[PDB]
Amino acid sequence: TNTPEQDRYLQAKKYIEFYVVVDNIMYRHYKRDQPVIKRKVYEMINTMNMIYRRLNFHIALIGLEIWSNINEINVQSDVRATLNLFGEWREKKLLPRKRNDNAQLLTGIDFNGTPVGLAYIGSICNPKTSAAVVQDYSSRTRMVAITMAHEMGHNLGMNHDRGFCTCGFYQFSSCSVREHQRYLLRDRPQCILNKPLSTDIVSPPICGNYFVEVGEECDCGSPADCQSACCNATTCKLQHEAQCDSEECCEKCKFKGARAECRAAKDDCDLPELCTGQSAECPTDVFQRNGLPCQNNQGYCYNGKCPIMTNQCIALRGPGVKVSRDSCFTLNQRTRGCGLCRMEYGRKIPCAAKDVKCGRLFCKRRNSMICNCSISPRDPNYGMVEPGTKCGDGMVCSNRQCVDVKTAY
Ligand SMILES: *[C@@H]1O[C@H](CO)[C@@H](O)[C@H](O)[C@H]1NC(C)=O
Ligand SMILES: [Ca+2]
Ligand SMILES: [Ca+2]
Ligand SMILES: [Ca+2]
Ligand SMILES: [Zn+2]
Repeated sequence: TNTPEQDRYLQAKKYIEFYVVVDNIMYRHYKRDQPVIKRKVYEMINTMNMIYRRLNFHIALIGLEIWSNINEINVQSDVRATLNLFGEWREKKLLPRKRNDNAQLLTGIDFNGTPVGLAYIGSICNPKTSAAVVQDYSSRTRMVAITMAHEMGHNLGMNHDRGFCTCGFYQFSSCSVREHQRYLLRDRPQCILNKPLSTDIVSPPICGNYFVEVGEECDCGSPADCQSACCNATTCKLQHEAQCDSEECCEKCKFKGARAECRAAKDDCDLPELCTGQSAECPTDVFQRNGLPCQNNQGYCYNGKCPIMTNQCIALRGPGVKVSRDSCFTLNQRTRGCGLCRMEYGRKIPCAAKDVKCGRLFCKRRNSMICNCSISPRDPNYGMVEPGTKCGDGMVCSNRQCVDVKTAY
């Protein structure tokens, strides 16, 4: 079932730029002693990376903050509300000052009940929900590290089905790995593709974690494991004349020649990246130009996707469904029922007749000539046709208007 390109995507090293926060209670538990706590955090991330090796993820600690003064959220024995408060704090307070793919709260409070942490599921790189929360419940750093690794498994799309698999043979059950993978394949989140700059990492270099840090030139693991002719495993220095070791654009300790491909296209709105002969790094993932016809002329590319009404229906509604006929979209001429184009001022605002395909999305099943739509008292964008969907020949949605593509891109 998995396309060869999917299997191969499954094997690209992936990275998380991780930020950890220590709350006031763990801080006091550790006698206010800030180097002791930083050390224990570094043991912890190291433990994670040892566990996440077989998964192809490397966790790079890019920030560590201790609330040695007061908590900036109300941390509560109720695990849910602390996870809720911490997710909002991440989105509103942490991201504006500090890029990161993920953050965990590590806290000394005693959570009510059995719960030692909690996480949102398959949400990595999400501003809102790429966050977990972990209780520092033991003096044994390995154990808290394991829970930390488990709450991150949740962010990476592993399910609770927990209390084990259906059936089989520190680590993850096979069912937890298929879940995680499916999630990666289904969402392919963007952020875990970039290799963080070695400068950006705040933990001590570890020579042997397979990630090249400041003061190292290569890192192929333990001397017992390493079999590179390029790298000296003990010292993490390149060998005689080598320019590189295990980067995607290295071959036989040298830069590959220009134009060798290094990240395949994942579909027709992706542009392949190609090695430079100039360095050992694969150029950043970028995509085809905005407006390229895509998915058999059914759409036009927008920032690396091919938005199509039928697929947005299926995403909202599950497979088995498809876009409604054009007549359904008339409803968008008014603001009663599903009908919508824009929120302006907290007021509801109709589509002009010419724009009706860039308002609320209308889907259908069988029997149903009923025009179904998706709504949210919560979030007035949910169910709205995605920007950049095709609305006529050579026309796309931009700001909830149907516009000439030559004016959009
Ligand atoms: C690693 O580097 C040192 C330089 O101190 C060298 O003499 C040592 O034997 C090297 N080890 C290997 C296995 O190349
Ligand atoms: Ca990233
Ligand atoms: Ca290293
Ligand atoms: Ca690309
Ligand atoms: Zn668990």
